[PDB]
Amino acid sequence: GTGVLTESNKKFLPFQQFGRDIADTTDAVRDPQTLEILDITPCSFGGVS
Amino acid sequence: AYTNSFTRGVYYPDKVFRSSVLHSTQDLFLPFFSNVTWFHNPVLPFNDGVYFASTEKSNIIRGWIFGTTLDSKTQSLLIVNNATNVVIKVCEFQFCNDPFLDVNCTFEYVSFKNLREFVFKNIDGYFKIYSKHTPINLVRDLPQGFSALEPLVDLPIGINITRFQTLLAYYVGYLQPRTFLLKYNENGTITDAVDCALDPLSETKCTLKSFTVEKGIYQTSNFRVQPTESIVRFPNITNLCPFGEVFNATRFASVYAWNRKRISNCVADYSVLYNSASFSTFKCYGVSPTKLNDLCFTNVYADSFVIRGDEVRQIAPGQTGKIADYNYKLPDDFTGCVIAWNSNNLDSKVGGNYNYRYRKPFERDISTEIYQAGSKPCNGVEGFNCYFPLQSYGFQPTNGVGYQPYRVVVLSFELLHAPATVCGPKKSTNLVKNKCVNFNFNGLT
Amino acid sequence: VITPGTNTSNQVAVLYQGVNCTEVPVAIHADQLTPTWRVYSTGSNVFQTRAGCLIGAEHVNNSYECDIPIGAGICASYQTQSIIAYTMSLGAENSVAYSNNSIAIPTNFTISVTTEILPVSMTKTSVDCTMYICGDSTECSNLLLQYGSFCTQLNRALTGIAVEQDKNTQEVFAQVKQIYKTPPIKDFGGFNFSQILPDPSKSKRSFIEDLLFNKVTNGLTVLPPLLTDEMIAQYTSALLAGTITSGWTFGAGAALQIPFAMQMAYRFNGIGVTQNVLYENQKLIANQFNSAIGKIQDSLSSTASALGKLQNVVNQNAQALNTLVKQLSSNFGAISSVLNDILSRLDKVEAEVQIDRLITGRLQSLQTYVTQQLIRAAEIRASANLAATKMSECVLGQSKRVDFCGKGYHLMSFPQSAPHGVVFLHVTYVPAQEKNFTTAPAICHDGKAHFPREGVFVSNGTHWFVTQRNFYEPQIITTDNTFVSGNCDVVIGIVNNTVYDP
Amino acid sequence: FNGLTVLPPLLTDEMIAQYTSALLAGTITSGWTFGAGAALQIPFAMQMAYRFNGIGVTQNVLYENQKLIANQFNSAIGKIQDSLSSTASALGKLQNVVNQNAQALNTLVKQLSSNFGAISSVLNDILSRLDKVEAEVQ
Amino acid sequence: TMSLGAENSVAYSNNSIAIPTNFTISVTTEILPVSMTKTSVDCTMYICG
Amino acid sequence: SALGKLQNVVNQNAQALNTLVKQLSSNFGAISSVLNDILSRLDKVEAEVQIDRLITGRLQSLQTYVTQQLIRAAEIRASANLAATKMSECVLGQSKRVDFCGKGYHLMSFPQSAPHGVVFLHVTYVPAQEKNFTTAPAICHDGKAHFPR
Ligand SMILES: *[C@@H]1O[C@H](CO)[C@@H](O[C@@H]2O[C@H](CO)[C@@H](O)[C@H](O)[C@H]2NC(C)=O)[C@H](O)[C@H]1NC(C)=O
Ligand SMILES: *[C@@H]1O[C@H](CO)[C@@H](O[C@@H]2O[C@H](CO)[C@@H](O)[C@H](O)[C@H]2NC(C)=O)[C@H](O)[C@H]1NC(C)=O
Ligand SMILES: *[C@@H]1O[C@H](CO)[C@@H](O[C@@H]2O[C@H](CO)[C@@H](O)[C@H](O)[C@H]2NC(C)=O)[C@H](O)[C@H]1NC(C)=O
Ligand SMILES: *[C@@H]1O[C@H](CO)[C@@H](O[C@@H]2O[C@H](CO)[C@@H](O)[C@H](O)[C@H]2NC(C)=O)[C@H](O)[C@H]1NC(C)=O
Ligand SMILES: *[C@@H]1O[C@H](CO)[C@@H](O[C@@H]2O[C@H](CO)[C@@H](O)[C@H](O)[C@H]2NC(C)=O)[C@H](O)[C@H]1NC(C)=O
Ligand SMILES: *[C@@H]1O[C@H](CO)[C@@H](O[C@@H]2O[C@H](CO)[C@@H](O)[C@H](O)[C@H]2NC(C)=O)[C@H](O)[C@H]1NC(C)=O
Ligand SMILES: *[C@@H]1O[C@H](CO)[C@@H](O)[C@H](O)[C@H]1NC(C)=O
Ligand SMILES: *[C@@H]1O[C@H](CO)[C@@H](O)[C@H](O)[C@H]1NC(C)=O
Ligand SMILES: *[C@@H]1O[C@H](CO)[C@@H](O)[C@H](O)[C@H]1NC(C)=O
Ligand SMILES: *[C@@H]1O[C@H](CO)[C@@H](O)[C@H](O)[C@H]1NC(C)=O
Ligand SMILES: *[C@@H]1O[C@H](CO)[C@@H](O)[C@H](O)[C@H]1NC(C)=O
Ligand SMILES: *[C@@H]1O[C@H](CO)[C@@H](O)[C@H](O)[C@H]1NC(C)=O
Ligand SMILES: *[C@@H]1O[C@H](CO)[C@@H](O)[C@H](O)[C@H]1NC(C)=O
Ligand SMILES: *[C@@H]1O[C@H](CO)[C@@H](O)[C@H](O)[C@H]1NC(C)=O
Ligand SMILES: *[C@@H]1O[C@H](CO)[C@@H](O)[C@H](O)[C@H]1NC(C)=O
Ligand SMILES: *[C@@H]1O[C@H](CO)[C@@H](O)[C@H](O)[C@H]1NC(C)=O
Ligand SMILES: *[C@@H]1O[C@H](CO)[C@@H](O)[C@H](O)[C@H]1NC(C)=O
Ligand SMILES: *[C@@H]1O[C@H](CO)[C@@H](O)[C@H](O)[C@H]1NC(C)=O
Ligand SMILES: *[C@@H]1O[C@H](CO)[C@@H](O)[C@H](O)[C@H]1NC(C)=O
Ligand SMILES: *[C@@H]1O[C@H](CO)[C@@H](O)[C@H](O)[C@H]1NC(C)=O
Repeated sequence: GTGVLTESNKKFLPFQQFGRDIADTTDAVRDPQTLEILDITPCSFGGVS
Repeated sequence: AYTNSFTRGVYYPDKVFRSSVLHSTQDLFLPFFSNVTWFHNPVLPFNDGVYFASTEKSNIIRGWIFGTTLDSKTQSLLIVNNATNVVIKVCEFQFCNDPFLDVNCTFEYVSFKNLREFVFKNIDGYFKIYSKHTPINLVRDLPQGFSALEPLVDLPIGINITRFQTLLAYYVGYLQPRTFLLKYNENGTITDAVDCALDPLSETKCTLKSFTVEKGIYQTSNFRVQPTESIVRFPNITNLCPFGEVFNATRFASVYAWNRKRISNCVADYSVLYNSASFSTFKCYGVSPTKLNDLCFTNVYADSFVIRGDEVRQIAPGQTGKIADYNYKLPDDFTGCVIAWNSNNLDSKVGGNYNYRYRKPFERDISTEIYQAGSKPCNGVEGFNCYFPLQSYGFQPTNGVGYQPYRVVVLSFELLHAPATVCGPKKSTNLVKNKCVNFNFNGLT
Repeated sequence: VITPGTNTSNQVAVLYQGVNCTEVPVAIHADQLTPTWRVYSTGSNVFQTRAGCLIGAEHVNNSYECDIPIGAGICASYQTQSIIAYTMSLGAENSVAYSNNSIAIPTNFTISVTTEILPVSMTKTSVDCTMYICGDSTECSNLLLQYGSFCTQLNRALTGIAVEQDKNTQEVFAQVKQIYKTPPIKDFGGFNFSQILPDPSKSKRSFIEDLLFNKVTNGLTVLPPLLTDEMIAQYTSALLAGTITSGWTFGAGAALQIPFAMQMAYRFNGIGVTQNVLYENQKLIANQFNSAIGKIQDSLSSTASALGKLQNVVNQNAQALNTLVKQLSSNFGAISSVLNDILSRLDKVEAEVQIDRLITGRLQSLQTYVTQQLIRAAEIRASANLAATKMSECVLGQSKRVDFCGKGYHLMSFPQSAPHGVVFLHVTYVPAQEKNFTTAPAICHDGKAHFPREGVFVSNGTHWFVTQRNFYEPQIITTDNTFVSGNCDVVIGIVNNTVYDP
Repeated sequence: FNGLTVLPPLLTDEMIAQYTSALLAGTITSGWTFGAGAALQIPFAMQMAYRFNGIGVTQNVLYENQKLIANQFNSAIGKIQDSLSSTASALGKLQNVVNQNAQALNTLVKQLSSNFGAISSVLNDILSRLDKVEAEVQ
Repeated sequence: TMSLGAENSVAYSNNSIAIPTNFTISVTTEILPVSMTKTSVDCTMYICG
Repeated sequence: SALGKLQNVVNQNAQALNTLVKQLSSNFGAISSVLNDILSRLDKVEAEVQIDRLITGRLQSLQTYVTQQLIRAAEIRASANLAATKMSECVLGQSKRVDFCGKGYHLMSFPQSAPHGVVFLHVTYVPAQEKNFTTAPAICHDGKAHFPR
């Protein structure tokens, strides 16, 4: 993916490895080396007016 | 012997965290309130996947064996919780139905008031295990209520399980493809589920994606009456079509003056042609060749000739050139088959069978009249601008294959419009009325 | 599936629409091939209706009011329990006591307060259609150039919607030329507006505006409204403060102060009730009004189901955007819905032949979303024009249009703001406790026939009086309450009496 | 029958006929009063005097002409029968709503006959004539 | 930040009234659209030239 | 700038037609957007795939225009119903519906024609030069309350 990776408090179960929004977009991941959870936040976009 | 499954046998379907959401999925699950087989060992059919559970604390239920034979003939699963660890191996084992005490190897691995429950399935050669443990007091039935089973093992071991057994208080049931609504709580855990087919209220919950639904009337489904039977109504023709006379004839015509035989009022088994190894090509256009024995026609026309193997590329829909526009051209929407074979074993002379010769949709001119190819009136004599129209095939016995003779039959099919007249080897049924039925009238399904 | 609500019970009844019961439990329900719609030859009872075969419900001959509709005059309800189904009753049947010389006149009244709720604006939304279709993949973005204007006319269409939602919001609330504000003293003759005026301690919304604001619950971008919720609450404050301090006058030139009891005396005189009826009953009228505002706080606190017309706008936007985002996952016949799969797996001609499916599907999906918003925005604009009209006529005036500004005779109304909409509190007069009287069209005196100047003639059975049409107040029949035309010959049903001369 | 379906309205015509009767019987017996509150009975000629004040005609003008005014009204209602019985094309505004929905459905159904560039408009032809890999293109 | 307008404390009391002593006749223009350009496209000629 | 309502109704139809015409030049994935190129450069069996891409694009382009015109025509119909109402209530009468026939107390209005529209001069009475006074709801005389007629 592309995004701002951020530290997060979404308490995954031991076997859970990534997480999803209501519209199924991925919005969290475990780092497979240090087993804490990252939030994935989309990189900014918008209209230039 | 049997027991109620209640709402047991849901497992976490994926490694995906979801918060406080009523997610929905379709998968192999144990259906709610189904009959579960009960035991107090036998060899059991595995079907599409298993739910297994037992009341235990002794570990007399040491594990399981799974495979086709469960012994000798194949790599086969052995699983044993040996109190030191869960031990797994998949060897070509040599053991009977009870290798335990009184009370190749392509993979291996090492890890009542109580009950343990498990789910086993295999997909794409990945054998997969889910589990849970619990205390209980009502061990006299499968425990009412809900908690989620969770994964342990997922391995590409490839063994086709069809049978299994326990190793020496337990129950067995089977997974089925169903749609579920799953209540993930505000902590990433499944805490409740709806089996959508269980009753019209469960269809309604699954339609609204909610465990509670308001007072009202909700559409969940469409009903249609189903066919009770199938009907074949066909012509009662007894005659069989002359394909031996078409294909095995003494000599085919020239491509410039091609023959055509009508086939009518007979049953045609095109598998007699289509199965034959003899044909170098069997190019069928508006119909697939596999289907020909199931269709029906108003007429069939076998156009036929012998022609040089190189020109087969012009014997196709909408083509142009000397073989096509000056000999035999197919229409752009040709419904039919081009059937041919190399005929060098019969049509080839000792140096040149010059009797075979070459120069609109299904057009033919039989005339050998001189091409008056310019201003000079040729009056039947060749010269400059004055040429005999028919070139001759030099069919010797050892020509290169593009220069060899080939025998051709092109079947053109007349579709059903008028009544059935050439038809497949289908057998007519009795006729049923007033019921819903599938039907087939002369190929009109 | 017909359901009592899972809150109340788990029983259900099922309707097979248009199907005949001689087929239904003999088909894909019961005794045939039966995917999903699992078997019962009778789920409790089977009952044919004009709407279809109805199963599980119990037929009943008492015509109740309709709880759940089915169709063709049938309804279902949960009662002593089972799901009963019945032909509905339209209402209680009342033979009016009509006769050619009898009239009923109210001897007393009730003030009432009623709530009306209207949508005003959608979520202002816009989409980068190249980012939606191609996700910054260059090969897809280059294929999309072959389609020309499509990913530009879509932005022009959504821009028209987004600008209109600011206009609707401005047209409804910005009716007032200046921010009128309330006196420090609260001597409004006994009336208590404290629940609908600003709470200065909070945003500075009223108490009831805070009930309303509590009860309502990528390639895509969502844009803020031009006016903040704090600005909208200042316009509802100004419209309310004008109405309390100056009547309708702030709707036609500059605001003119007037004592609130005298403003109410004009509102009464506008509905044909003589103004002395107000000043003589002022404490009773204030007690009815102060009580009626309290019932609105209870009504909006007791259920969230009241705001359904506003809540539905928020739900319809969420429904559409979730659908538009989910449509990214669809195959449309392509070998993958993830564009980089196609680009990694296939040679460039095979990849572009596939990617043009995803572009075609995503474009057909995006035109479908924009076309729904174009239609939905016209429906919201038809409501916003009505809300602008309601505020112009009811709040800034006293509309005489029957049932336009709430039920009963209209007195005045107060606007309160709510999420994506507006809420009116319409105040109305309802006549309440009638008596029968004998009546006549004219009275004959010294051969001259007298008619009433205002009101109507009545008798208690021994004496004749004149009284106003909307509140019983009998008076002596004089030359000053009456006027003459003709004589006793022409009028039907004329009676003899003395008509007194002062 | 082609995957189309039509549904009944919630209120049947005899229920609508009860509402048009009730509104009319209220209006005749009780003026506008049954809108604002309970139906207060009033003599019908006296209700017409209240209607005449509403248009700036002094009410004695009704009572001094009541037989004439009743005759003009009774006569005028009779002409409405003749107008409706004569001229069906007066209901164009209702007939149009029928005719549009009928042509919308008939256009949706006739479109099943279009090829769109496939071998047949009949889906079972492709499934009979072509093997599955070829059929799925059509 | 946009201004909503001036602000104005109306001089209310239980015994004060303001009465106008003069008037302006005032003329207000209002403009409304009523019809589009009547337009037709022959699809047979637009698509296939 | 006052006539922005009418000038917008001229502008929107121009932008729609210019967009509908410009789309004839788009390829839609055919080898040319000009039909006579494909007809002259290709045999029919090749040309028919190219021409079916152009038909597909030009048809979807035209459906989009007609759908916008149907929705725009409903917006202008709603405005014509409002204008027809203002004509009957303001011109042929004297309305009492606050702010309907122009701001202030309504006296009358005069129509004037305009291209694609109508213009009303609403004539109104607006009060001015207010004076403060002391007031009371009623007066008592011989112990009896008098109210103004
Ligand atoms: C009927 O006669 C015509 C000539 O009058 C035949 O025309 C042939 O047309 C094809 C292309 O369609 C040309 O390639 C041939 O060269 C033409 N033949 C000659 C001899 O010029 C036509 O084929 C005849 N009809 C049938 C059924 O064969
Ligand atoms: C008119 O109706 C009001 C209620 O709307 C009557 O007021 C009630 O009168 C009873 C005694 O008759 C009291 O117990 C209640 O507390 C009163 N309620 C209020 C709100 O004051 C009133 O009496 C009626 N007027 C007449 C003249 O009959
Ligand atoms: C106006 O009415 C409000 C309530 O509608 C009165 O305020 C409430 O009074 C009760 C009893 O004293 C308290 O329980 C509430 O907490 C009060 N609420 C608030 C927000 O103050 C208010 O006192 C009345 N004012 C007048 C002038 O009568
Ligand atoms: C009809 O109304 C009149 C006037 O109120 C009633 O006449 C009065 O009756 C009382 C006794 O109830 C006497 O004290 C008055 O002197 C009477 N006044 C006059 C002018 O006669 C009359 O009683 C009422 N009739 C009915 C049937 O209630
Ligand atoms: C109104 O009063 C007049 C008398 O002032 C009544 O007229 C007389 O009625 C009697 C009985 O019917 C007749 O014998 C006389 O010939 C009538 N005189 C005239 C001049 O007509 C009249 O009947 C009373 N009307 C009502 C309805 O009571
Ligand atoms: C008012 O006009 C009506 C007609 O619109 C007149 O009524 C008719 O009068 C003539 C005699 O003049 C009768 O022959 C008709 O039969 C009447 N028509 C009806 C329906 O009754 C009426 O006379 C006029 N009144 C005045 C005062 O001029
Ligand atoms: C990977 O190694 C690092 C140290 O090299 C250690 O901190 C980390 O926990 C390890 N993670 C796993 C999953 O082994
Ligand atoms: C299977 O389950 C049904 C209830 O779902 C029950 O009636 C039936 O007795 C069960 N079958 C057996 C063999 O007990
Ligand atoms: C369990 O298995 C291991 C080998 O996997 C073996 O060494 C060990 O002795 C076993 N323990 C018991 C208690 O059987
Ligand atoms: C292991 O596989 C080979 C063939 O690959 C087979 O001959 C042999 O019998 C297998 N081993 C056992 C113990 O059966
Ligand atoms: C599994 O069984 C099927 C026949 O049922 C066979 O075709 C397939 O090759 C087997 N696969 C493995 C990995 O044993
Ligand atoms: C989540 O789990 C923690 C303990 O891990 C518990 O304290 C908390 O109450 C749980 N919250 C929910 C919403 O289940
Ligand atoms: C042609 O003859 C051979 C035997 O000589 C036979 O096997 C074959 O079936 C015949 N051809 C057809 C089309 O039946
Ligand atoms: C069902 O909902 C109503 C309000 O809609 C509530 O009064 C009732 O208590 C609920 N039923 C139960 C069993 O609580
Ligand atoms: C339902 O079907 C039966 C025949 O099975 C028929 O006699 C009856 O008239 C039908 N009822 C209705 C309401 O159409
Ligand atoms: C309903 O009423 C009819 C008579 O109108 C009677 O025959 C029937 O038994 C009643 N049914 C029920 C369920 O009360
Ligand atoms: C009026 O009188 C009639 C009898 O004449 C009676 O039926 C009716 O109930 C009375 N209505 C009222 C409002 O008192
Ligand atoms: C009222 O109606 C009755 C019956 O029609 C009639 O006898 C009586 O004279 C009428 N009275 C009046 C005042 O119209
Ligand atoms: C009223 O206003 C006009 C100007 O609009 C002014 O000329 C006139 O003198 C004023 N009259 C009074 C009585 O104030
Ligand atoms: C009216 O009197 C109040 C004080 O009672 C004062 O504030 C206000 O400015 C006066 N207005 C005019 C127009 O004189």
